[PDB]
Amino acid sequence: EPNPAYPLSDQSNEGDWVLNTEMSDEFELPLDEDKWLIQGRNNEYQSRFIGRAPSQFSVNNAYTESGKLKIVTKWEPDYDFRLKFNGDDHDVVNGEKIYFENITTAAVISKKQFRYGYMEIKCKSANAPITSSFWTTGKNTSEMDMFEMFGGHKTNDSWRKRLKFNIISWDPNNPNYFNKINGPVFTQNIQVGNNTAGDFHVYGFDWTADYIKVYYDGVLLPEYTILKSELTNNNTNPDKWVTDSDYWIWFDSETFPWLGIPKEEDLPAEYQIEYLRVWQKN
Ligand SMILES: O=S(=O)(O)O[C@@H]1[C@H](O[C@H]2O[C@@H]3CO[C@@H]([C@H]3O)[C@H]2O)[C@@H](O)[C@H](O[C@@H]2[C@@H]3OC[C@H]2O[C@H](O[C@@H]2[C@@H](O)[C@H](O[C@@H]4[C@@H]5OC[C@H]4O[C@H](O[C@@H]4[C@@H](O)[C@H](O)O[C@H](CO)[C@@H]4O)[C@@H]5O)O[C@H](CO)[C@@H]2OS(=O)(=O)O)[C@@H]3O)O[C@@H]1CO
Repeated sequence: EPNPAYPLSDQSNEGDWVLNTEMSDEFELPLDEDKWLIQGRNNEYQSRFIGRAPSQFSVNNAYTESGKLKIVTKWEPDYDFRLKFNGDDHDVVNGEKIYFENITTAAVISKKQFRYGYMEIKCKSANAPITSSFWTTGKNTSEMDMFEMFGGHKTNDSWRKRLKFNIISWDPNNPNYFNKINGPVFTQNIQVGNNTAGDFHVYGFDWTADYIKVYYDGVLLPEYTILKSELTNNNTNPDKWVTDSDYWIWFDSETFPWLGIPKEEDLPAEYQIEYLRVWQKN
């Protein structure tokens, strides 16, 4: 059996790793809401993000069970869907009003932040046309989407094995700012050999000032390594490196309406997180 004190990919502890306890959770107890924000709890919304239409985050769809954090996607047409903070009952996406209806998901966000570390999540994505995501934000700095999975994609088997990885700039001073370029600074489709919804797997993201590396079930996936020297072209384009920020960690599920929408028969579905281990260098 592997030693849980160290990253599955670094069992000899070459990294001299120490668990960051305020960012980590084995989810063996009821969810600690002094450690984790259930999005919407007491009307608190990280990033003022109530959900991606048609879905909305529900405080009842996040809880621990059987040793796992559960992010639950439900068909709940009678849910009391709220307005966005801007007053709208819809998102506007590619010219279309997409109304909030039918589906509730959840988002769980760390109440603490950290900068740099080995992030290891053991999880099974929701088996429906819904995302299961593991990501970060910092306040008007940037966002790393370690993965967006879509475990129950009905028509694209590649998506069933995909971790969509993104880096997004939230800094209006940055030429790669999301509301300037309307897209990520960097994106790649991490493809693993097994359906993300089929079983639990261990995903590792080693985040440093100079690189980000991806690990699957303890093994480096070198095809997906991100180097600061490459993204910035040897520091000639430094604004392309935006991940030197303190981050909150998010787990959530969302409808991506243009990718797919679940049927009632697909639901409920669960994005199950057996644990999150975040280590930092001693
Ligand atoms: O339009 S204005 O220029 O006027 O600006 C308005 C507003 O001004 C107005 O407010 C009043 C209404 O009219 C008057 C006012 O009476 C105007 O002055 C500004 O105040 C407002 O300012 C915001 C706040 O400070 C900057 C603004 O945005 C900040 O929040 C950011 C969040 O919007 C952003 O949220 C995203 C969101 O949840 C996390 C973010 O990503 C998520 O999507 C991800 C996706 O990117 C990824 O690929 O996949 C993920 C998983 O699937 C997920 O889908 C959601 O889209 O997060 C940012 C992080 O830095 C900021 O959040 S925060 O950390 O700073 O809290 C502040 O709310 O801006 C208005 C115009 O927007």
